[PDB]
Amino acid sequence: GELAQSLKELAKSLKELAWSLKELAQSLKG
Amino acid sequence: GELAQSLKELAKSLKELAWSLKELAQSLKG
Amino acid sequence: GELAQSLKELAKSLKELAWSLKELAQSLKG
Amino acid sequence: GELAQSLKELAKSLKELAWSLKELAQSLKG
Amino acid sequence: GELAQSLKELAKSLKELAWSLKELAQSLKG
Amino acid sequence: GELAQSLKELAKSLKELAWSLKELAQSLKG
Repeated sequence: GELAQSLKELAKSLKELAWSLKELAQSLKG
Repeated sequence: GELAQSLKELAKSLKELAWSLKELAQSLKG
Repeated sequence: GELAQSLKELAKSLKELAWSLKELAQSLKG
Repeated sequence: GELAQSLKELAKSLKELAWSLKELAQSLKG
Repeated sequence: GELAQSLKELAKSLKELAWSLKELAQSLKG
Repeated sequence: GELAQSLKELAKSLKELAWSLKELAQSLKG
C-alpha cells in the first residue's frame, strides 16, 4: 500500500503535466 | 484493493497525457 | 478481478502514450 | 533492501516532478 | 513481474517524453 | 527483484522528465 500511495502520486502528477501541456499547446497555436 | 485502484488512476492520467501530447503536436504542425 | 483489469487498462494507456510520443516526435521534425 | 530503497528514490523523483510542474505552471502565467 | 514489465514500460515512455520536451524547449528558445 | 528494478528505472525517468520541464519552463520565460 506504500507502492500504491506512490502510484497515486505519480497519477496526480501526470494529470497536472497533461494540463500544462494543454495550456502550452493552446498558447503555441497563438 | 489499493494497488488496483492506484493503477486505474495511473491509467486514466496517462490517457489524459497522451491526449494533451497530440494536442501539443498539433499545435506545433499548426 | 480488480487487479488484472487495472493492468490491462495501464497497458492500453501506455500504447496511447507511445503513439502520441511518436506524433510529437514527428511534428518536432521539420 | 532493494525494494524500499526503490521507493525512497521514487518518492524523491516525484517531488522533483512536482516542483518542475510548479515552475512550468508559473512560466505559463504572463 | 507483470506489474514490473508495465512500470519498465512507463519508465521508457517517460524517458522519451523528457527527450521530446527537451527538443521542444530547444526549438522554443529559437 | 524485478519490481525494485522497474521502480529504479521509473525514478530515473522521472528525474529526467523533471529536468526537461525546467528546461521547457525556462525556454518559455526566455
